[PDB]
Amino acid sequence: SPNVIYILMDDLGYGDIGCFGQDKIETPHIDRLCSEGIKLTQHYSGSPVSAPARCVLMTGMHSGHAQIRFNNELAERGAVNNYDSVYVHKELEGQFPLQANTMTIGRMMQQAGYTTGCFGKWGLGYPGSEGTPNKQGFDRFYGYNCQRQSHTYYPPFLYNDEERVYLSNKVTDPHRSPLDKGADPNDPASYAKYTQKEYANDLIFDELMGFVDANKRKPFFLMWTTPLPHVSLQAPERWVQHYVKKFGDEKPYTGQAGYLPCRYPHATYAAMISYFDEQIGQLIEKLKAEHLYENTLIVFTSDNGPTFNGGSDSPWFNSGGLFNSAYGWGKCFLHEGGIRVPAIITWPGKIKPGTQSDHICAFQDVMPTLAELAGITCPPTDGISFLPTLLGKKGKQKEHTYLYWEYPDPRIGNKAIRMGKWKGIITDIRKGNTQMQLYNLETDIREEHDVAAQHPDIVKRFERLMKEARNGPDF
Ligand SMILES: CC(=O)N[C@@H]1[C@@H](O)[C@@H](O)[C@@H](CO)O[C@@H]1O
Ligand SMILES: [Ca+2]
Repeated sequence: SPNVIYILMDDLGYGDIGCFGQDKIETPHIDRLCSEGIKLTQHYSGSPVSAPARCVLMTGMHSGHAQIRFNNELAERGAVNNYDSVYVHKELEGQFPLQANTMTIGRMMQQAGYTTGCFGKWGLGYPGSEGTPNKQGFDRFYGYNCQRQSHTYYPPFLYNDEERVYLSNKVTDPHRSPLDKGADPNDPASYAKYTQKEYANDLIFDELMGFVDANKRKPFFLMWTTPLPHVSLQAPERWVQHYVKKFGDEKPYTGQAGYLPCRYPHATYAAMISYFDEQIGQLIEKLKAEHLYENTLIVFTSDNGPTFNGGSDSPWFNSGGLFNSAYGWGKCFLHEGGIRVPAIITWPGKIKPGTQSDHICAFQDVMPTLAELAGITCPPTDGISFLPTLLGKKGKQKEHTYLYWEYPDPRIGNKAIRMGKWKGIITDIRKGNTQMQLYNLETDIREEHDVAAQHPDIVKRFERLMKEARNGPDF
């Protein structure tokens, strides 16, 4: 049973990496990883936003059964949105917690004899809660507890396990840091103040690499939950200038769609992904140098589709790849662009290199996949192992009858079914819509031609399957 490294990026689109059709952003180390293993083309998140996606991944329950189904900031605690206040009061930090003793893939691997580590972002329980990573199957955590904290890459503190470590960075509000009055938005010097001393991603990486170095002679399960490339747009000047040379001059971002101003939004978004790409390259080098490469399975994927704010330009990068990526088509929505994420798995000598599988699978499936892989009986799950697909034993690959998603956000409210080529969506539920849109993904991959009235049989079946699939209060 091998080492497992699960690399989860944050708001990385289906088409944001070279091996899924990206033409502008250079991802050589990720493309190399794809060439050395299997490419999954119909792999789905638990959810089109961060916390619930991660909840489905950690717990092997789909969004219709999961504890966390939306980003819940527990605003009743007080000034949770005030960055001065969160710095003073950790009680105000972070998100709705996982319940005590929740079986997670961390906990499951721990009981199998793995040393478990999570490096990057949590988002699944506030500090002091029973939902903290160390109380949810991780021997080791470093990085952001809080999805709001990661809105800046120069935060005043991070977490080493249960403890804050204070950095040399000053406290900032990345939503209330506009340019100085009368500062030229075309002058790069106007953006100098957004760069401080300690880039969180440098520190997260050094801690991940130290964990690998420390457990290099033991079975380890390591989750690299990088906040990249989630806004704000901040990257080392090295990588920004590389893409300023390639793309040329561009319109600056002044903060109109939230998060920090950025002189070069295109160059910086590309810089963020290629910088992380370079870190994966350094990790592969270390695994090879320590003779771990053959005995380590690596997953690379994203928690949801690409975003529409913070100076992102998903359409310009075609971050959806096959899918539309404008507001309504990506992040926050149950369109394919929102819930379908690029996936690579390598395990040198076991997974045939440069192969592809269109097998319909999702984040719930990771729990049973890892259970089969590590040779321990699978806990209760909505998932189905896709290990047979990874090892090219397609004969013994069980199939989901259908997949269900719900995103009960306060404003819009979404449900979706996929059953074969058929994709049903109900959106605007909070406005009292119950009318389903129906797309044939074989003939309409971009979901541009609603044909619900031409298949009332399929709509009725999907309405029934939506009732059967879900737990808890309806919306
Ligand atoms: C669309 C957008 O900006 N989404 C983010 C989301 O990704 C997460 O960071 C959240 C805090 O939990 O804050 C925002 O809602
Ligand atoms: Ca995300």
